[PDB]
Amino acid sequence: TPDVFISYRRNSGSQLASLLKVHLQLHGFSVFIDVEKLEAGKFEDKLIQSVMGARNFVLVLSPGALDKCMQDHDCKDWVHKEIVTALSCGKNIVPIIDGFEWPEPQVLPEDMQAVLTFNGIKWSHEYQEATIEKIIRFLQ
Amino acid sequence: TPDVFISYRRNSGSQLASLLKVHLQLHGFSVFIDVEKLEAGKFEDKLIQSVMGARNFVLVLSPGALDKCMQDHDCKDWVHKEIVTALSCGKNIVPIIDGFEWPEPQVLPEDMQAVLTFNGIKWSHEYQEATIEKIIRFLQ
Ligand SMILES: Cc1c(NC(=O)CCc2ccc(Cl)cc2)n[nH]c1-c1cc[n+]([C@@H]2O[C@H](COP(=O)(O)OP(=O)(O)OC[C@H]3O[C@@H](n4cnc5c(N)ncnc54)[C@H](O)[C@@H]3O)[C@@H](O)[C@H]2O)cc1
Ligand SMILES: Cc1c(NC(=O)CCc2ccc(Cl)cc2)n[nH]c1-c1cc[n+]([C@@H]2O[C@H](COP(=O)(O)OP(=O)(O)OC[C@H]3O[C@@H](n4cnc5c(N)ncnc54)[C@H](O)[C@@H]3O)[C@@H](O)[C@H]2O)cc1
Repeated sequence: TPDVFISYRRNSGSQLASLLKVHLQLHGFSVFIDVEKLEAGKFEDKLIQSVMGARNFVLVLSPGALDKCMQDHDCKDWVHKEIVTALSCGKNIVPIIDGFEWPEPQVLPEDMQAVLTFNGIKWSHEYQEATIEKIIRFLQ
Repeated sequence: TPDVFISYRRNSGSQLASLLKVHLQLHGFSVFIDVEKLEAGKFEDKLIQSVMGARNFVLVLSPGALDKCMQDHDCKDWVHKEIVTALSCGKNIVPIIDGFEWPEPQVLPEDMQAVLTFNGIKWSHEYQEATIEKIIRFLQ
């Protein structure tokens, strides 16, 4: 059971999500990210089980990363699904903000508007070491 | 004197360039990237001398990364200037392609069209360790 689940938007946050995985592994955390740990079988249940199993939920907020979550009333978007799973399990949610415009809560589905109540970390290209140390402080 | 210079477009490839720095340092290379090794003084001379001092020139080709190079015939764009320096010095140029559309040569200034003659590496999100291993094989 990894200590850290990394949720991210494929087409915009893959590089930062991967950078985060490397840094957190180097500091001794067990990390789940799909390209490394999602293996064979029905991925829907493995993803949900993996979020449920991780103490920390690191949410990579790249530009536009929650755009497809909006209007997703049927919970078809996988970032939406992962966030709701983390909220539902009371996980330690750690948003990582990288050029992301904060949405007004009204625009998000009701089942994930609570994501905006968690203290986020601003990714700093210029002070990446310090950003990483802050993330590690946020982790349980 | 760093062995690897990382040239990248700030607004599109800073995360990949950073991920490349972490991996290359872990495998024991001395890396130059501006946010970690460009310090006090006139940056113009320091950048050119840093390109000169590094045997390997790793060019991060993120989407649109060479757009500001086009029609920059007075060589005022800094990615353009770094590529021209590496070409002039006969450096081991290693392009890393991350969703980059290959330009045709005539849209680039004359002094950097030769960058298309160098064998590039495709960045694979799914096989990142294997991508890193190939980059290391390309390094000198
Ligand atoms: C959904 C999924 C699949 N499915 C298949 O294996 C089908 C194989 C199959 C094909 C044909 C047949 Cl006859 C039978 C079987 N496996 N694992 C995942 C998955 C894993 C993790 N999360 C998490 O959700 C957030 C990302 O959210 P997103 O940004 O939305 O990610 P996606 O865009 O969904 O793409 C994610 C990956 O699926 C690929 N993909 C998606 N659609 C297409 C498409 N139309 N054409 C080509 N490739 C596509 C994409 O290239 C990426 O390799 C993160 O937190 C993740 O941890 C989401 C999805
Ligand atoms: C050019 C430069 C500066 N200059 C200053 O220190 C001025 C300080 C000063 C200010 C006011 C006063 Cl009274 C007196 C002094 N130091 N080091 C660099 C630099 C270093 C390395 N490379 C390489 O070239 C490729 C990237 O190419 P690019 O993507 O084009 O890079 P840039 O877009 O130019 O931004 C790169 C960084 O400069 C910042 N920046 C640029 N313009 C502005 C702007 N209008 N407003 C606010 N910040 C700006 C940006 O926020 C980034 O922190 C890579 O290979 C790099 O190794 C390029 C540039």
